[PDB]
Amino acid sequence: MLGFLSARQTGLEDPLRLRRAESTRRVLGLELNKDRDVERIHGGGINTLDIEPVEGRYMLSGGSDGVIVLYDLENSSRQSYYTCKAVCSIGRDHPDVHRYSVETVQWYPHDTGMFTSSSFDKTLKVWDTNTLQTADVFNFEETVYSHHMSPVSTKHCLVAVGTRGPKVQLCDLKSGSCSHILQGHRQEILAVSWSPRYDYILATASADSRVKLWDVRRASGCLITLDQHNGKKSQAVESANTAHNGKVNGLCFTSDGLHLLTVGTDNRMRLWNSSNGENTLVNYGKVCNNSKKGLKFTVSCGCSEFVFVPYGSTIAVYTVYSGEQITMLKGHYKTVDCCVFQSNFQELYSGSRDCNILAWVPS
Amino acid sequence: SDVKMSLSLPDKNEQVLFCRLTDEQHKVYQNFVDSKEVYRILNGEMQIFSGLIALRKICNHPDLFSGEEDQFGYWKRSGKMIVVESLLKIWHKQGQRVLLFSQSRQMLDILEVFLRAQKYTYLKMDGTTTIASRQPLITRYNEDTSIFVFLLTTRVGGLGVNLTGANRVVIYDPDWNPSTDTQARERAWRIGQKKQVTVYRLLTAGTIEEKIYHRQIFKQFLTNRVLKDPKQRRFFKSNDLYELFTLTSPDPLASSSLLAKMRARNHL
Ligand SMILES: [Mg+2]
Repeated sequence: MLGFLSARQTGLEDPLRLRRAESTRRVLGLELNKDRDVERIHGGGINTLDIEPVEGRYMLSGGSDGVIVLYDLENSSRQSYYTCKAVCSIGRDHPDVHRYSVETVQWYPHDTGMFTSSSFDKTLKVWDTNTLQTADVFNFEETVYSHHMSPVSTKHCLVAVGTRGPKVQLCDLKSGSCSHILQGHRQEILAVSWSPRYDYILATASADSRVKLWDVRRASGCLITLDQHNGKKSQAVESANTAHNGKVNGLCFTSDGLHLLTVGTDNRMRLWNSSNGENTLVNYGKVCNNSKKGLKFTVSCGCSEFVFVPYGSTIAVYTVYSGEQITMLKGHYKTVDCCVFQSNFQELYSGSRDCNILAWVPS
Repeated sequence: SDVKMSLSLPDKNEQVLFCRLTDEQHKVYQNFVDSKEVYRILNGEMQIFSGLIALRKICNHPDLFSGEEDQFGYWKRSGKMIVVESLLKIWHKQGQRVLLFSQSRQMLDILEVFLRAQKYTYLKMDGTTTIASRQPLITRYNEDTSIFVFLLTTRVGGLGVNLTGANRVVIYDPDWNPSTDTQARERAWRIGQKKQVTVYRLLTAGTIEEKIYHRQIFKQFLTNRVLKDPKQRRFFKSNDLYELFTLTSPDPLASSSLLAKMRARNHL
């Protein structure tokens, strides 16, 4: 590493080299945090986490008990040991608390003054973070499994919602219009994710073992349907062209948005060319998941790319483009529901059914 | 209105005459609303269509009980036909061309007979005329001004044809759909109309026709609520119930503008 510093000082290597190499080295040295703790407030398992995209300081967490906790991750104390204190809380005494489990919570991109939370109580609530009051509510005829706002859209502010209905709802923040729907799936839509690269590209994964990419501006259904075999087993499109041999319960675009990682209940993760949906045939081995709802997993950013997938009661870290298994982060006592990656310091926060949020820091 | 100044259209008027049932027409209407069929309709036993269509026919002209100069469809037995006779006389003495619409083909035939009874040179186009001759006919009426009145059914005479040669337009019978009447009345006020046009929409006062006018005003308000503005005044003239069987003859955003819109919409 002194070689890295010397090369940076002498201009031999771009500082990009040291930055990304050290980010990768930090991610590889991920371990149970020696001096860090997260305050425990959820009475039930944490189903979702979200660190705000700008300044990466505050973290939302939705629990199976319906409460939403807002933590400050910064060590505002002077000690080397600190607990990520809870700033705010939609608790059981809040007038607008979710009646059932919160399954997805997401900070509004471009601004930390608002966030959103969807629950199995058939509601997507939009909260003002300052007053901590519901600015808007979007009711659905069937329970919400996931939702996502575009991390890129300066123009549109649509929330793509996947419920147990076979339709992907698009709730417009502007002129409150939840009527827009996308047809083409056949069972519950367990995951939805906007492309970080393209403004109007949305990937949706449903229990019909299919993943569809939509240009929501378009009037002609999905753009691409992901196919495991790319055409080896080709059939008229009524039941073929499946992404997995089970329910596809997790989506994650890579950092650049040029590839898509789909995890399904066939104990398989697959990497897809996001421009034509071709399977890249990256192996990843066997990725154990049996979750009946959406599975939240994230990818690394700003490194020389990693994907952190909940794997039983562990976090499996894989190399996205080679599939090589890095490691198992092993500190949870029950199945891990979500993991969210802090890209500023290569940190990880994992929420599981054991009512714990565990922080993994580079050693 | 946003294009009229930039298009040099002539002036328009949209008068709505409330015609008066004649003694015989009023008698037939009163006998029908006192009949047992309407009583059964109001009890839900029969469909409403028979009574509705019968009342519309009676208001158009008493062709139910076809009563020399007492032939079928004699103009003096219907008030709207009396008003039409007066209007046609006035307009003919003013050297103008008239566009006479009707919802009913039978009423169009009655109007045609009344027009031959006068010396007016007419020209008819309804659903029975061969399609191949329809555009020719229109061109004829647009070309030579010797033809005075253009008889039309609103379903064929309306709906996209150009009849700018016509100067006056008279909608003889209201329809349940406002849009039928709107397109019929815009058949004349179009690009190429070099003369001031007026629309005379005939309704029989205190009859089913006035109730239909109310229903279609309500429909037009509902349409304007989403087409031109959402501040539309509520329809208060009537409750629009099933008592139209009665005769009542007169005499990137920075999350703050977006959040403000969210706050304002919920407050509504
Ligand atoms: Mg046209």
